Amino acid sequence: QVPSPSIGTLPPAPDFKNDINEQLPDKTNPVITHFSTIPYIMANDATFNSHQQIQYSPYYKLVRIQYWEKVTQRILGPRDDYEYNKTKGISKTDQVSMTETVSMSVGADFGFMFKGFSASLSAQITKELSVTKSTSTTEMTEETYKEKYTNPFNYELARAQYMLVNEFYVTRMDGTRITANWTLRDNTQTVTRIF
Amino acid sequence: PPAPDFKNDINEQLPDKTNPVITHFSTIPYIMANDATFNSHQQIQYSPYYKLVRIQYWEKVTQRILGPRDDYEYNKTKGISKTDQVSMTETVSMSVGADFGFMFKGFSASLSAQITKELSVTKSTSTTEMTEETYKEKYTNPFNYELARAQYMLVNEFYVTRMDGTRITANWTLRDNTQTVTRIFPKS
Repeated sequence: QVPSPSIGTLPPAPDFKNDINEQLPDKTNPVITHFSTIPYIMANDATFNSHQQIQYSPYYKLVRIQYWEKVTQRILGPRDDYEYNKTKGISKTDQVSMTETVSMSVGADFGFMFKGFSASLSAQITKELSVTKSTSTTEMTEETYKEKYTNPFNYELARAQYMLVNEFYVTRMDGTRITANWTLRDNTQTVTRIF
Repeated sequence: PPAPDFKNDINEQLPDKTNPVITHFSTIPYIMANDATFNSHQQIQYSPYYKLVRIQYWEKVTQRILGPRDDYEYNKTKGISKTDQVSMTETVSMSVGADFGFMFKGFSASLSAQITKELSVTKSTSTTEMTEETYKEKYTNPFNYELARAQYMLVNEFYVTRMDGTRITANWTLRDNTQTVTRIFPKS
């Protein structure tokens, strides 16, 4: 039988458990949250030609994984500040792969850009993945930047921030990966934990 | 292999990426290789060492035909993504320093001399890991005639391999933005 990805529920970001010193997990367990079936004419397959797609993979699966990445964690002394690295967006290789395999890319607004034949299925695919159609005219980059936090209180405070990470990948009808996982770090979706 | 060029046609579209070639590899012991589908016994019996493999390929940074004296701005990428930095540390205990040398973490520091020698890479002296950055770069046609210009970047990719050749990682892409070749279409 044609396989079906197991859909999961993304749990809430890790939190503090009555401890100031508890190290919080760096990543949380990846959970398949969505997928969407696409015709073979949209999936340029590096090891499959037109003919064998038609008889062996007339459809492909576009899968969405989600998990929480720990952006940073730190204890701060009364009223102390500090800086940390924070990464947003999707890598350059990952955007070239997505555009070359399924004719898609991520725009500067975290939406999706649909190119070629892929444009006919935009409404289906944005719905089934629960992502939105981009209105941007430039592609998202990956950017690692510095972010400062100042402890506002006059007591010691642990603080950890988590970001929502997406991973996307395409798959033959029988389930064989034809790609690596394309990573998109959504910095508009962070959870902050203090104790 | 040589970077693509114009020969005698101004309008030629040049390749987006050359075909990747394997240029180096270094042998590493099973113990610094986190293999997700092998236990310690299977590694020792079936892949007592792994191959860290270095690949190279030219990537067209940009191509453009400019009218007389025309300028333009284009994208350009340096470095290595956070995911790729994170995978390399989880698999082989290494990452890329800010000076494009390799940082050896954990057991890997034992063999830094062997790996950098075998891979033809350098050991980083940096205290900071390389990131990935996309920035704009400007170019202006110096001539009062039409000019086609293409710039190529030499990209490095690294991946790990069981003794028998089985791929156990994605490709880790490193773009050193100072290793470039710049071709112009009327050369003289």
